[PDB]
Amino acid sequence: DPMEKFIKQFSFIALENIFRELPNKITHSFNDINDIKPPKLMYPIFYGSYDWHSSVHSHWLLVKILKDFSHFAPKDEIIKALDSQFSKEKAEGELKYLQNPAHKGFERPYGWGWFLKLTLEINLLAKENDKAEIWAKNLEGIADFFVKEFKEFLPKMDYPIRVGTHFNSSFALYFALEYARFKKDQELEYCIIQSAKKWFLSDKNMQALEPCGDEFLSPVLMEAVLLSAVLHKNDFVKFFKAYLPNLEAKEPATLFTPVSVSDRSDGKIAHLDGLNLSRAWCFKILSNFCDENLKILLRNNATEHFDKAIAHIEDDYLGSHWLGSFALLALDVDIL
Amino acid sequence: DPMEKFIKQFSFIALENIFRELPNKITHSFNDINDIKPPKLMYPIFYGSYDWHSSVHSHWLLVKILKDFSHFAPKDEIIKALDSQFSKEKAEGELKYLQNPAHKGFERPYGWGWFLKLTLEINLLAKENDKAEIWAKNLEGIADFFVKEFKEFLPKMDYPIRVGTHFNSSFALYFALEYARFKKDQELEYCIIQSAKKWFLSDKNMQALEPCGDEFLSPVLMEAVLLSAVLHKNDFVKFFKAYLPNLEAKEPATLFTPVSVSDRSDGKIAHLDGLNLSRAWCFKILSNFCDENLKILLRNNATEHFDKAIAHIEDDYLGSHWLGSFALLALDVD
Repeated sequence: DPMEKFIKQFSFIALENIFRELPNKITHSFNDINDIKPPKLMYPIFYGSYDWHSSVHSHWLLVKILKDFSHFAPKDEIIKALDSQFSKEKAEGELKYLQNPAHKGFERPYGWGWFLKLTLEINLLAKENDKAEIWAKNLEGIADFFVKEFKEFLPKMDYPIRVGTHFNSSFALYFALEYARFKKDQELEYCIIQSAKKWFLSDKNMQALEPCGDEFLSPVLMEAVLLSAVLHKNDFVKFFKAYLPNLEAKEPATLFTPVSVSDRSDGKIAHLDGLNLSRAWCFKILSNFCDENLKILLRNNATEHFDKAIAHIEDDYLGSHWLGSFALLALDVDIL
Repeated sequence: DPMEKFIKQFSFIALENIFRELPNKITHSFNDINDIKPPKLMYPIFYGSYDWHSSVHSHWLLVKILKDFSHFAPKDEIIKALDSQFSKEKAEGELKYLQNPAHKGFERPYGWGWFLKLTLEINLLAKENDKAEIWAKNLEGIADFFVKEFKEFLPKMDYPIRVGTHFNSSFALYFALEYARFKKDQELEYCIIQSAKKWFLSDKNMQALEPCGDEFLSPVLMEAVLLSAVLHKNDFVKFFKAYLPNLEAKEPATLFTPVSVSDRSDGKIAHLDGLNLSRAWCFKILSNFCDENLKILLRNNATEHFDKAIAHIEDDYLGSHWLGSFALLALDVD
């Protein structure tokens, strides 16, 4: 019921996003001078919502709403919109961009993880709805591509990427692990788990020099959330106690202080609204592995962070083209 | 003579870079569907060298070589190349892109700092050579733009950016500080110093979770180098002792282990060659503020890092379009 206002708002934002062409930002590599075209031509599906990765998870937001909150949503409009987007022809256009060797490394790893999350959501919806089964088949090729790219790249990673931006390794791998397990892709699952262990198992008593001025993710929290899915419960509970040993004393203080957002009209600083949302998302996930006191403390901390940001997700397009997805992630965490 | 092979190599690479159109990578925002053009049209000067910021510091590399290593370099060819590049018409084209409100935030802050480093270098060369004074005049408007952008943005930064990629705050501000001081821009100098103090002065006993897979800069070392120019010597020496208090025991071990580069054909992993080069650069600078033992230790460590990377700067364009600048930076530290 509190979700009703949210679902309506998230529906409006995401439906506007996926078709809104301008303004836009491309991060595009090429070895042919003719390979410089409008996003609508380069990305037949994901040309809107300011950039490719934001468009992908704007689509995820609509699929998640359709699966679990359809009674609060303009379901028929959403279905019409996703039908015209997820055609075979448009999906082949995206895959043709992805498979071009001149575009190697495109959207790694944020777009990769988010697309696997979108594919996961469509496949879960397809158990419940016949229209989603066509979408899942039409987007299968792109998801297989990213699965292959993860398998090729992860063995090359001697080091992780820790920064709380879209390059964050833990965020992408968290979604990729959920997808791997749903598909029963044992090789992808093992690759993620071993990579996570290699990078992170010796981490303890984290300093947490965060936030940095352009982050929408917490390095220490996103890492912990990935390890909460990689490790077994009791090992993670043990690891987490050594990871951030003074949480019950609200230390480090930065994790219990919602971040300041000095200028929402600057694209980089506007990420800090997302950080307050994603902190709440991560704090809620981690709360399920804590003792009674720390569990309530982290959930109260999450609410404080969520409340600092939720009212600003529609202040301008630099925020509205993506914040709704993280607001839903934070709201959707099953608390136990 | 030890510099001769290096300078020739850096000259060949940079001269190739500034004119080489393809391959290329644009990070481009727009609010008009027609504002999507080839780099040669969007960036009349800095269209080559894979991307805008790498082209800028490839130009710096050529100006630095012309100023201080001209007897080892193809001096006349470099002068001819920079003459056709640094025209008023082409410079106005770059500024027109920069001033377009649809391009707000472009190249912040890596391109900003490198362009000020390039302008500084040209202004120093202009004291020795008359053609460089025309270049300095032609690029002055762009330099004033980035100075103004720094002054507008720095007060909005409640937090720094620490990551060892081109978003690193300390790297850009280090060069911007050198420019501010040469130009005697007291306001820009004050802005940089106040921000650095605000973000970093309470940092101590750093954990140094480095490297990360795509970094060409060390977060802990680049911050320290910035503070070495922001703080007074004796304050910095005290600050540095608390910042990384176990350096004389070679701790944290990561800083005394040159990083591994698993795949030089991947654009992100290839940054790790630059990390070994930039670590050497930072270690050499910081060694001037240490006691005898730590000073020698950091210089030996610097040499080891440099030697691990120097042979790979021409392995492929993913490296050669930028690595030469960091190799010269490391070689150039007095």
